This record gives sequence, C-alpha cells and structure tokens, in this order.
Amino acid sequence: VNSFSGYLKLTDNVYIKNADIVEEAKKVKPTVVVNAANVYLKHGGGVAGALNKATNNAMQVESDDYIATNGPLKVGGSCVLSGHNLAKHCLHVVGPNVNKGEDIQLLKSAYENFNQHEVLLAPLLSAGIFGADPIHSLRVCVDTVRTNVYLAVFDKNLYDKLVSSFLE
Ligand SMILES: Cc1ccc2[nH]c(C(=O)O)cc2c1
Repeated sequence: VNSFSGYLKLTDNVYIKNADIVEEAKKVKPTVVVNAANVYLKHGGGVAGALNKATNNAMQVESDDYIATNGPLKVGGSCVLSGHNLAKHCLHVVGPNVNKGEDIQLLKSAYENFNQHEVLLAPLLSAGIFGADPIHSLRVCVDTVRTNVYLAVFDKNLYDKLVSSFLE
C-alpha cells in the first residue's frame, strides 16, 4: 500500500521522518524496505538486527540459505530477497563500513541500488555500526537517488541535526 504519513519532503524525491523503521514498515506496508546489510547478510546487529527480529528470524534463515549457494555481496552492492511480513521485497544494501576501513566513496554505489525501485522505505546508509557521518550520507542520498525514498531516523537528536543541516 506504500501509505507513508507525516514525512518531511526534503527534495522532489527524498522524504524524512523521525520514526522506527520497523514500526514504519508495519504501518506503511511498503513494496520495498531497505536493509543496512553487510556482505555476508548476517543480521545480528544494527538496523539489520531490528528488521530480522521483526521477521521472527525468517530474514536470517533465508539469508543463510542464499549466501551458502550464491556467495557474498560486494560493498556498495545489493540483492533483493523477501520482505517477509515487513514489505513485498527487502533490498539488502551494503554501505561502506568506515569503522572497519572501507572506502566512504562506495556510499554512492550503495545508494545507486535504490534507483531500481520506484518507492522505498530506508534507513540512512552507513550510519550506526557502519560509522559514516550521517550528514554526509543524507547528501549522497539526495545527490544519487532519483526514485522516491522515505528515510526513517529513530534518534530524535540526529533527526533534528539532519533536518537543520539540510535546510542551511
Ligand atoms: C508487507 C507487504 C506485502 C506484500 C506487498 N505487496 C505490495 C505491492 O506493492 O504490491 C506491498 C506489499 C507489502
């Protein structure tokens, strides 16, 4: 149904809301939720752990089956697997983990995976355990994504800093 409500429109195609991505998925019933994935689709932490828990581990079981046959993703890459109870599809997208020395330049490749989907519910890529500057990630999102992206930021203080930064 893609019933996004209460978003702030930043650009013609980028929207943001102070919200929990799991509660947004349940409310909105998106066609596609983006996972903040790692290359082995091991969803023990970060947004990936929250999504997986909300699928009662179905996302991890599917991901383990996928990886054993298909091999890992690349940093900046993606795959499309089931959205389970959260969405029709899950676009697993690997942003660079700058806490572990990966190239922040790959955040552009990471966001280019969104352009194959008309509308997405998504987290800010490379935030949290991936260690990237969120203000930078929002800029790369706005510069790179052409399709409609609805970003969910749960931390209110970070949300407020992102909106204040974007309106400068
Ligand atoms: C949760 C869920 C499941 C199946 C779904 N299909 C669609 C669609 O856009 O056709 C959205 C959606 C959301």
